[PDB]
Amino acid sequence: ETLGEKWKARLNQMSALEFYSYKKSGITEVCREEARRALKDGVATGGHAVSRGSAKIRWLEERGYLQPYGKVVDLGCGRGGWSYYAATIRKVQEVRGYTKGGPGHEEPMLVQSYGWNIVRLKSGVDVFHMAAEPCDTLLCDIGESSSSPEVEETRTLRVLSMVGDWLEKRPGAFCIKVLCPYTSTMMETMERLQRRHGGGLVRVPLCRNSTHEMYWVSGAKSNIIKSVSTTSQLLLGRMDGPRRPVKYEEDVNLGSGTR
Ligand SMILES: Nc1ncnc2c1ncn2[C@@H]1O[C@H](CSCC[C@H](N)C(=O)O)[C@@H](O)[C@H]1O
Ligand SMILES: [Mg+2]
Repeated sequence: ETLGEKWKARLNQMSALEFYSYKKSGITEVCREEARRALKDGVATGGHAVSRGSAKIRWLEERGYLQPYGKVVDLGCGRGGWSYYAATIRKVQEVRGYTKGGPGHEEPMLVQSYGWNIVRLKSGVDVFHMAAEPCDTLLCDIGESSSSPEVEETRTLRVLSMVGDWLEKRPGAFCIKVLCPYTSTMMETMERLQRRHGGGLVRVPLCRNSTHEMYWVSGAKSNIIKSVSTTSQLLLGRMDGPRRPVKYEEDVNLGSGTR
């Protein structure tokens, strides 16, 4: 039994009050109250991010874990937070977004932050059925939390199998969400993937404590077992400590205008 699997077992045993207290304890979060009201009014020129994903992907890029450029493919774009942030980067030529958009899923949102005119967001697209294309930056944020590790592991592996066909085209940069990296099989799978495509797993502090999600980014180089184990220790430690306040930060503002 791994530490992450122990974390998942402990998480499922929490009561509602225990879980919600632990979910945001000590995590970093961007303030989106201003963004929510502006978006609901239909404001598209205020620079607001359509979701908290823009801050997530910026945290990785600002620290040099990937440098988006060329043609960017955003698989599972949802509202489009990754695509809108990717559209503001120097060497990005265009951003192609795809998302399933089902009953519980998200539909693309149309805003006019900087570089909006080089973005195409398409809804109703299941990426498991579309053919892999060559690209320069491969983005994927797919994987849905579940109570059982078996479902999370299965969902993660299906994503990685689909992503492997895109990575065979060898994009220069990638950022792939790994919902469940904490099983021995998943650690083994990532090791083979890292040997073949490089990169490494990174834990973003904006992530909630209720998910073990890590991001496979081309710029990272750390060991996979150490990366997952260190993250599992952090999540386990926050369980047995008193509730720590949320570290709030200003949300990302992406400006306005065409490129
Ligand atoms: N098979 C699939 N094909 C395409 N999109 C999928 C998918 N399974 C899940 N998704 C979508 O992937 C999205 C992951 S949420 C990520 C949102 C985005 N990173 C942002 O910054 O806003 C969800 O909205 C979900 O609808
Ligand atoms: Mg979750």
